[PDB]
Amino acid sequence: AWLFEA
Amino acid sequence: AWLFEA
Amino acid sequence: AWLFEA
Amino acid sequence: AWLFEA
Amino acid sequence: MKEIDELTIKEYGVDSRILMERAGISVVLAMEEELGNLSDYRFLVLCGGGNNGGDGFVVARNLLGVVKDVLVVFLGKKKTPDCEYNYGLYKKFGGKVVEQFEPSILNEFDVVVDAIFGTGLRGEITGEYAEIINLVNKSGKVVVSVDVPSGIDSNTGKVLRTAVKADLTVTFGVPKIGHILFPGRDLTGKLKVANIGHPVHLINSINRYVITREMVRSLLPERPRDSHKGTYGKVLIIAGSRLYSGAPVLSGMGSLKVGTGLVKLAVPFPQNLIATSRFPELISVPIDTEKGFFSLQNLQECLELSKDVDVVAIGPGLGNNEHVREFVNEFLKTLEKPAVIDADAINVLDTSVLKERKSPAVLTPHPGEMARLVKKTVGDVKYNYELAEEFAKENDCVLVLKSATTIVTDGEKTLFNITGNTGLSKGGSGDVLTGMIAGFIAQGLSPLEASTVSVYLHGFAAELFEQDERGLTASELLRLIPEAIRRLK
Amino acid sequence: MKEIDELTIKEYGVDSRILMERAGISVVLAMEEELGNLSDYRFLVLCGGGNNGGDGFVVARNLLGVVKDVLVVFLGKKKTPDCEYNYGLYKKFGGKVVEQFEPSILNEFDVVVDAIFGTGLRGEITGEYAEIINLVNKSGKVVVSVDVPSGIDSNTGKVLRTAVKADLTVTFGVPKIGHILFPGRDLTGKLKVANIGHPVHLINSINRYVITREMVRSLLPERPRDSHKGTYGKVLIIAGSRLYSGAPVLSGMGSLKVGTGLVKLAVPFPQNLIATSRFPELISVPIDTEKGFFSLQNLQECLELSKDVDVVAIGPGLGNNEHVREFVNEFLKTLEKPAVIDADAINVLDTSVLKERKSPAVLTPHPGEMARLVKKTVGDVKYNYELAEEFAKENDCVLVLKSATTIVTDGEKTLFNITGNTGLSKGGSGDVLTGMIAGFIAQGLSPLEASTVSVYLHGFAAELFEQDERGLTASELLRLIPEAIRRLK
Amino acid sequence: MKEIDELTIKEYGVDSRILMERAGISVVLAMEEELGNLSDYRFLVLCGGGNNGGDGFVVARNLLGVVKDVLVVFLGKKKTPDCEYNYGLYKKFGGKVVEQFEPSILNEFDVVVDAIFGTGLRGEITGEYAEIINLVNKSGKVVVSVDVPSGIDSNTGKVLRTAVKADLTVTFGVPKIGHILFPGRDLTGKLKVANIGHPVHLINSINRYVITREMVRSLLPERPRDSHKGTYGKVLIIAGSRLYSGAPVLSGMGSLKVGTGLVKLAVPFPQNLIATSRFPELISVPIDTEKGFFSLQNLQECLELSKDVDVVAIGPGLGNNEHVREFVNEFLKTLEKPAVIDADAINVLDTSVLKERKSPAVLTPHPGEMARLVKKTVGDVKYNYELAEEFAKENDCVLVLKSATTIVTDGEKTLFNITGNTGLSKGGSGDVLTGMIAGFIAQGLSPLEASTVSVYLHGFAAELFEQDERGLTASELLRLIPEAIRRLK
Ligand SMILES: Nc1ncnc2c1ncn2[C@@H]1O[C@H](COP(=O)(O)OP(=O)(O)OC[C@H]2O[C@@H](O)[C@H](O)[C@@H]2O)[C@@H](O)[C@H]1O
Ligand SMILES: Nc1ncnc2c1ncn2[C@@H]1O[C@H](COP(=O)(O)OP(=O)(O)OC[C@H]2O[C@@H](O)[C@H](O)[C@@H]2O)[C@@H](O)[C@H]1O
Ligand SMILES: Nc1ncnc2c1ncn2[C@@H]1O[C@H](COP(=O)(O)OP(=O)(O)OC[C@H]2O[C@@H](O)[C@H](O)[C@@H]2O)[C@@H](O)[C@H]1O
Ligand SMILES: [K+]
Ligand SMILES: [K+]
Ligand SMILES: [K+]
Ligand SMILES: [Mg+2]
Ligand SMILES: [Mg+2]
Ligand SMILES: [Mg+2]
Repeated sequence: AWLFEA
Repeated sequence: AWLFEA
Repeated sequence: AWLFEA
Repeated sequence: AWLFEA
Repeated sequence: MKEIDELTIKEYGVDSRILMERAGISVVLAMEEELGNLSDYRFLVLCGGGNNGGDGFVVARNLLGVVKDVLVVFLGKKKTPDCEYNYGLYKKFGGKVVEQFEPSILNEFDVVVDAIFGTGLRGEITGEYAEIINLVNKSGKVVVSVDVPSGIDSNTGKVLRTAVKADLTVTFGVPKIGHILFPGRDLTGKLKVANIGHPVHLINSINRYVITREMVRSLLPERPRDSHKGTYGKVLIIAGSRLYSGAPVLSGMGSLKVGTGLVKLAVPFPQNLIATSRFPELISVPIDTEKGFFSLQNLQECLELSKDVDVVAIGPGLGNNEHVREFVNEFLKTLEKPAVIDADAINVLDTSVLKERKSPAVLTPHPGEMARLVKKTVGDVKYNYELAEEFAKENDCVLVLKSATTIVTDGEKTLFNITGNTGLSKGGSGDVLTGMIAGFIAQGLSPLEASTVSVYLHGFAAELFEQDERGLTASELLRLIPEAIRRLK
Repeated sequence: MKEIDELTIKEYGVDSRILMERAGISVVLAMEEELGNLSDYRFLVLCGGGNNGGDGFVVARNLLGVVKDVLVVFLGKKKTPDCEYNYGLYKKFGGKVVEQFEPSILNEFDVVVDAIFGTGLRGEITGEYAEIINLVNKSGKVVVSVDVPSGIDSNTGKVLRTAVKADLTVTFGVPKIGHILFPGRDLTGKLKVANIGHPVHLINSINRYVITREMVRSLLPERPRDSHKGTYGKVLIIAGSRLYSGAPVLSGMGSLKVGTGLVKLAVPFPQNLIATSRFPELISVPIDTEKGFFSLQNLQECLELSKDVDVVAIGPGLGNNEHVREFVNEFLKTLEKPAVIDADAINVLDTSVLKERKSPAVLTPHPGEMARLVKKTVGDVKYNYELAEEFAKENDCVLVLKSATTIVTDGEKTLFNITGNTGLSKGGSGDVLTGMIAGFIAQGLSPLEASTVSVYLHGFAAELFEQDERGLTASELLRLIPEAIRRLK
Repeated sequence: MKEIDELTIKEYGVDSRILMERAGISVVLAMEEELGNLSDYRFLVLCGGGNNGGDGFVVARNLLGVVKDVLVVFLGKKKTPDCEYNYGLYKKFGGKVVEQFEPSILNEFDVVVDAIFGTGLRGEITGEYAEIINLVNKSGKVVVSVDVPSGIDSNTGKVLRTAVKADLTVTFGVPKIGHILFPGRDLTGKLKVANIGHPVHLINSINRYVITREMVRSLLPERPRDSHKGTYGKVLIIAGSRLYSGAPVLSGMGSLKVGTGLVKLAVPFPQNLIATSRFPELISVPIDTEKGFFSLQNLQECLELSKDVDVVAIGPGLGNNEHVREFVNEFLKTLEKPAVIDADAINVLDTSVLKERKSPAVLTPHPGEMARLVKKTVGDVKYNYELAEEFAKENDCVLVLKSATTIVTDGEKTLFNITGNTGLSKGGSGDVLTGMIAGFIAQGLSPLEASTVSVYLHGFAAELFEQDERGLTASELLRLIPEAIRRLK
């Protein structure tokens, strides 16, 4: 979750 | 596949 | 068995 | 592998 | 295929004996794949005097030393050069031939290889030929037919007095029409098509094909994500009467289940209300009729409704009286949209109307309707693909002649469908197929492509029914269509 | 987002090079997550002269020494400071750049990283830019686009002459409108949104959002155990005609399946009986009409029926003639309840009526209906969120502009829905959505919240269909709604 | 690594702030991988005034808005430029710093990020620094150390008065010696090595490595199918005495289990019979001795036995008296084969003999034996890799200094082994390792390669013991070696 949102 | 088709 | 032996 | 080695 | 053999030998230069060797070994490999290890079986090889028999001698010679017992019964009088050559090999290899048999000969064998007649069959089978074939058929042994079961006419599928019933048929190059049409299709049992070394270009040039899963897959239209119902076409179904209120609903849902965007029914009032009580997705326009049947008084309303659609299906449940006949023919004469013409619209059709139409048409008769349409007997038209081709060509249409094997033709190209089962032998299944074809035309497939995809998917859906096929109904068939589509890809 | 970058640099003090480094590494991590171990792939990095290209140089430099091969094709003329700086690093690290390419260059590479143009795209792509993009698109290689696929306008989703088709797009901070609207949404492939170090407060301040599962989850109303049907509201649906008897049933069940307590239909007699024959849970009030369509003669009965409900939906299947127009407009002028206005009620709507209504409204046009409503072309209104916002603001309503990506706006806040598939591209699906919105308003959600939850759930239900999407029908969609709701929590 | 940072900044041109940003984010990603979703944890970030602290400020800033709570305790006086810059960012982002703490501050936090001291640690930790570190260590919170746990000297692994005990340490570029040697290795907890953007060429140039599975895998010799025992070498083991009859058996099987073709023991009679009663595969030559110990009277027989082998191992269980000393030194002076010198052969070794040998040698002391060999204390030699390197270089040998982390060096190249567990802390395990090294030399590996593969495999075999490690014995260790080998490939 910290780096990417889908 | 080379010899037979069904 | 008819065509190949291993 | 790109970011971390263990 | 006879031209294909001749060209492969005479122009490409493949020795006829090489083709025959390849034929025979392909039968051995096929049998191994079907029976497992062959070394414990005893084989009875029945050889005619032709090249079918020659194929049989290759089979027999190749089993020598490797199985428990081989015997050839040679039933011919004379032998062709390649049969004689291969008989010669069988015998140099230590093979036993006999030229007579006793009814009891089947006793000491487990597998019968049927190399009596192939594509060279001419006329009825009688005499010793018939009696050995009837003995084989009573024997309960495993039967493997070389090329075509002996006694099937390979151009028609008809039984010439008597024929072998095979568990396995191994054919060479391409399936023959007689493995595809009944009764031949039934006697063929499981069909394997062997590559025996013909140039692929020759095999691919054959003009009459079986509809396969891969063909249907590549015809299914695309579903681009940025789309809306208009992307997927609009169908009008003109159908039903006070007698036949169910047909419109089955045709309409048939169109929806194959992915059509909008489907409208025109059905006599109040029978139109039946459709939306079952499926409220459908639009079911009430048509005011004098006596519960379409007539000329509804011509103008139907042409109006037709202006806003891509295809019109007409006929299921219309009834057949003179007022329906007048309406159907004036409508089709004036309609400038593709038409799918079924059922009672076929029964009242004036075929002169088809010739003068500039727009395309698909006709979907069962043999009773085709017989009435061309003024012949059911027996003369059933499985008569050449008659279907002539009709399609002369009337500038696609003809879909329904039966256990369905023929789809535009007069140039002819396709055979072999999906389905006897659950479709029940009222309503035809009405579904009509909607399916209209639906695929609306989505942009040619009438021929639409018919090809629909007959395949319609039969495949029937096969996906979970319980006994005889209990399948049209409503259940509809529910299975989207599963058929998913399995296709 | 351009303001967001500028503020992060100029006021928060984050070096622009740090943002660019973070951008580039996030692309490497994204590719690893998608492709697995990168060490066996060969990478072709296509870099423009802008900051998109600068991001690309960071990608390339970070793959040096760790993958099988990297090559940069630099296609720009000049370089921005950060692009130049990162080009400089790539080269000090031992990187190979070339400034020309041969159609064959794609040969020796497995992955193309597309860093040609991002948000800086202006005007049509031509020349070498276009030709390399068309070569990439024909190459069948894996394509990873930096920020936005080059050639998509990131504010509209439109293709500026030609555009890259990506397998994976990695965007920074927030999704751009051009990943959300088509065709851009299609070319984006799989979208990953990377955090590159913007203050979260700036990211959260963006005024146009994608509707997510978490947002919809927190909007779903509560179901307290001590409740009864009145807890969950009452809907009146004014819908149907003698031509369109199905629409009311689909709208009514749409309200029931989202948890509404009581749903009443007003439908012309006898078409009202259709609804309860299918779903006897529905109340379907017969309206006496002269010719099968609502008219002023039914105004008083409908206002009466409206007094006892929390919301009224109007329009599906009403037909569009002058008597319907007179009825719809006088009704809405007098109705002092929230109104959900759809379909033919939109086609006959006098927008002056909307302005004078004190009660709220949601309008639910597809682009054809929106085009007719504002007297523009379908092409001018389709995906035109600024036009939707203006309309919503000027008419004091919520506008739900339906399409593969649906826009939901009240003029201030705008939400984009990306659930659904092409099974909804079929008559009836709209009628279901109308009932859903009315239903959620009845349960106490604002018109905007109701519309937000409903468009998400309506599309998600379609995705839960078990067979091929093209066979989905509205009736099946209804059955899937409660499963969509369960999956949401 | 300090030179590596300087070169990356000053010559390659990477902004020091970019390296620091990369450091900090790699800590966030590492923590996420270890703790799962970070959004529910509260973080206490302890920052010194140096660049370790600057890394810490990047960590803290990047958690802002995304986790439940962050607080920085800044414990330094002054700040380096990059620490100050990143402190500045943390604060512009809305971060809370405090410069004092109460013992109770650990109360309201779940995770402690230790960014107090990294490689810049100099001298003992005292004062507030010590007290916060002792509070952290008593707190039972999850501890994540930036680069090295604060208080470990990163060049030696020694604790400078007090040190942080971490659950997770994230280090940059390469592991430091202080994560590899104890006590530092113990305080490091789980070590992740993050790539922060150094040119790979610089990272790869580091001259002191951890022995990895991949390195050992690529060193394992080939087993070509057309081979025989001579392909795989011959070992002579000169070992044992009337006091120590077991050592020869463990060394001999150690050679056999790593794939050596023929192994011969020379052991005083009757103790030689012990070996073949246990393992009849071994050849165990009886040596006639006066009193049960090797002496000069056996010199000639041992040189004779040595002529037909590829390597000689000597020392396990020999005993240490003057006659053994005379024998061992005259033997090694005359032996012109690689020698593996262990145990009592080390205790009596005259190091002048090593210098004059033209043939190679590997010495395998534990720290007690190394201490006696160079006339220093156990404390001075334990983990003293620079002393090991000097000794190896001056005596032209490979030195294998055994301990929980084993050092393998030839004076130029130094490798650290981290496989194994405390089941090897028991008599006999050393004797096995001696045989393993001799075995691999016999199969054609260099003395350094042989030692590298053997220390890894010897420790890995111990880890494969199925029950509690403290019950592992040398005999069981032997049985596990071929499983260790299989797992390596
Ligand atoms: N054994 C079978 N195997 C495979 N397919 C079959 C089988 N039996 C029938 N079918 C298929 O089922 C469909 C039946 O279509 P129709 O013969 O038109 O039958 P039906 O649905 O009863 O027709 C409905 C009505 O319309 C008019 O033809 C007539 O008034 C009839 O009552 C065709 O596609 C046909 O190929
Ligand atoms: N490819 C797609 N992907 C996702 N969603 C889609 C897609 N295609 C359609 N949808 C959704 O399906 C719904 C279709 O709504 P309508 O366009 O109103 O279609 P429909 O149900 O056919 O309308 C019924 C009737 O009412 C009047 O508009 C008109 O008389 C029409 O016949 C919308 O929510 C739309 O976003
Ligand atoms: N905690 C540990 N973790 C990992 N490895 C360990 C650990 N403890 C011991 N080892 C390993 O076990 C082996 C022990 O070797 P030695 O110290 O030589 O111990 P040992 O087998 O008892 O020696 C046998 C005999 O020979 C002479 O040294 C002396 O006479 C001794 O009694 C070495 O490889 C060492 O690295
Ligand atoms: K035959
Ligand atoms: K791009
Ligand atoms: K630290
Ligand atoms: Mg029919
Ligand atoms: Mg609609
Ligand atoms: Mg020892």
